[PDB]
Amino acid sequence: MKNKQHVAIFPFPFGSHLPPLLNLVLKLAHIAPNTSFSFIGTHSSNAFLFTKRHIPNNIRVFTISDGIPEGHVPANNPIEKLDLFLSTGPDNLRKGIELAVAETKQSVTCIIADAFVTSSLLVAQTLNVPWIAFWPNVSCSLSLYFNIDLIRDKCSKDAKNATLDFLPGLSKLRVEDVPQDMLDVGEKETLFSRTLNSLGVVLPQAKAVVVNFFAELDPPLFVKYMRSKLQSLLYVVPLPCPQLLLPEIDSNGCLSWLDSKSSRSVAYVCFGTVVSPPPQEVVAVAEALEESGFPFVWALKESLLSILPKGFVERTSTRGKVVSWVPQSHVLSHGSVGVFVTHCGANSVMESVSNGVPMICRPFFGDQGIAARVIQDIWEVGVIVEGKVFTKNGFVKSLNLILVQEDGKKIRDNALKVKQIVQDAVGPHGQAAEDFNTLVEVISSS
Ligand SMILES: COc1cc(-c2[o+]c3cc(O)cc(O)c3cc2O)cc(O)c1O
Repeated sequence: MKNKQHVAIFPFPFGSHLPPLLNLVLKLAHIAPNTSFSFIGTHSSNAFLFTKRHIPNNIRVFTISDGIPEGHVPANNPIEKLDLFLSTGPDNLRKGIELAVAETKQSVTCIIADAFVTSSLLVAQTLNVPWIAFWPNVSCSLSLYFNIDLIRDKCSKDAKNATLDFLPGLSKLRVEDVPQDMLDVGEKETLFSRTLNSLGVVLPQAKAVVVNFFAELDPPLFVKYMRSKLQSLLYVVPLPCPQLLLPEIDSNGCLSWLDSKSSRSVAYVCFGTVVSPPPQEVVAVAEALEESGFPFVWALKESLLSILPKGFVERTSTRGKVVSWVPQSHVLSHGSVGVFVTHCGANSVMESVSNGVPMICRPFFGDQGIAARVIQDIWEVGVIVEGKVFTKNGFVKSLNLILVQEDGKKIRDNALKVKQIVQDAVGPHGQAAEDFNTLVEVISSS
């Protein structure tokens, strides 16, 4: 009997949502080299992943519309392009299915999609095939989508520091930690935010939900709570497959520089690539790094070099690196790095906690505030920067706290404890090992 298994993959075709899903498909394609995997992206998303890379032959790439008609120029906000792609609907997706079916001569037996591509659930129901949701976001934020009415009711009536005790295992979460887009109603409501607010209804219809995180790092009551809301909640280790990482050159010379510093002494700063912070904070971050005296690697926009204080990069050159790019995963896995100043992106948090590096947190939007709260009040592996925004005096006090002071010994100790938990979790007898195989069997019997 010939193998007729054919998995259709629908990523959220944007930046940070692309590597973690290809990473999962790579592992799946390796353990099941007889099963066909059809990765369906846009021209820009496919150019992003598959340009340099070489992939196993049972993975095939197909192209659909980005939702941006030719001639049109999207505005400089990170939401429009997401909206335009989401507006393509299930018909654009089914076009990707057509390309897959025509190439493999196999009908689709299973679909794996990023949870945001909620239209792929519609496709899965039409084909009568199981729908598997991939969650590359902050894991703890899954619970929010099943209590939107309560969250909205509390965020309006109650104080901003009021706790969300109705969230099992996440009582530490506050009103001010809630993503703004699930509070926005009316004109400020986007197709992207309408999609995200549909998750509490969309997610339970999934055969399985695959969380790109370590099951042992989430509050047990949260995990249990989500298992009550979903048909299946699976965790698969977010650490890269050997096929994922691309051999890249240390052009800036970050690593060799880090070897010249002593253990846990360097501050690594990178506040995202999606949202640019207000120039006054950029000035404040620069001012704080200089006043502090600590060695630092600052991954900064090339376009933000002009708003930096005059002479800053030059006066700090003998103890600091201001660069356009860093091999972040390698930088965070270096012993010299003592603190990670982050916007709290799901991937950045993953990379920091798995390397025992404590974090100074300044969340900008989305689930980054959920991440920040967990880092500070739950895992206790870092702090939100004083005042929730970057200031010269506040950020220096955060740097001092984590890097050198005895008051931050608990946090540095917890950073090491969590790393050990991750190292054990990615082990052969961790949860994900059992869960990864559950996923393979779902695909096998699809
Ligand atoms: C990488 O592409 C983007 C992702 C996101 C994004 O927004 C979220 C918002 C939330 O409220 C909650 C989330 O979990 C998000 C995750 C994202 O990746 C937002 C953008 O403006 C983007 O451009």
